Amino acid sequence: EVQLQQSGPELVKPGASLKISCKTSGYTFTDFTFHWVKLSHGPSLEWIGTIKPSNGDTAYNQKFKGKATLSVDKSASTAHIEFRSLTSEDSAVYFCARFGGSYPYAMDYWGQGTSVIVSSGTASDIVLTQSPATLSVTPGDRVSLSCRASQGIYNYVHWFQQKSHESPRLLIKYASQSISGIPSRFSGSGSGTDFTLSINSVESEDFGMYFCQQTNKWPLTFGAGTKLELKA
Amino acid sequence: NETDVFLLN
Repeated sequence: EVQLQQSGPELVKPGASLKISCKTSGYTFTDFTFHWVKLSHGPSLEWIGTIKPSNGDTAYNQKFKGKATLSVDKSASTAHIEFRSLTSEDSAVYFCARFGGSYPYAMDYWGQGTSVIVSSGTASDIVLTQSPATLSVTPGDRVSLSCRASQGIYNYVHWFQQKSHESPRLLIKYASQSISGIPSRFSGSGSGTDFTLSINSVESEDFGMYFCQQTNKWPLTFGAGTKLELKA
Repeated sequence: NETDVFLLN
């Protein structure tokens, strides 16, 4: 059993530095690249950066270059992210994820997330357009979620489900490849710029947020999400 | 395919 275990909730003063951790179990730590993702309101997901644990090589989203430093402790099989000059804008849930599984790899295992509170006291990036932004349906309806890329990205699109108070869960990788344990009602299609996630019959347990992600170009990017909700 | 060397190899 593979697991990514993150350190507990944090609450800090503005201007502080903070190091949060992600400890692995059940596999060889140096196998797969680690990624850090910031969850903000919407919910919205942003990719911070990545570290290759075998040699410590990194790649960052330019937006977070002056803010976060990724590192690994190979002897402790633990990945770390260190923030500096923390402000109210950094209050968020931060997730660690590994980019692994059967080849070709994707963000298959995620940490449970770490809530970070910064207390007030007493241009060429691939754009992913998701539509419809909201789908209000009754269980048993058949739905299709769209993800349109700003330029051709071949089959480098992955789909995630994010339910309230939970970590993102990989549903489909590389536009159409199925994931072990994911129910057969979820399927994906598309290549180039138009990608579709289909849910053959919406179940009550499917309500939540759906995000698409591209991994063809740096920085890795997410769509703004489609909210799948119960029709009033 | 600029990310393949880092992510997949």
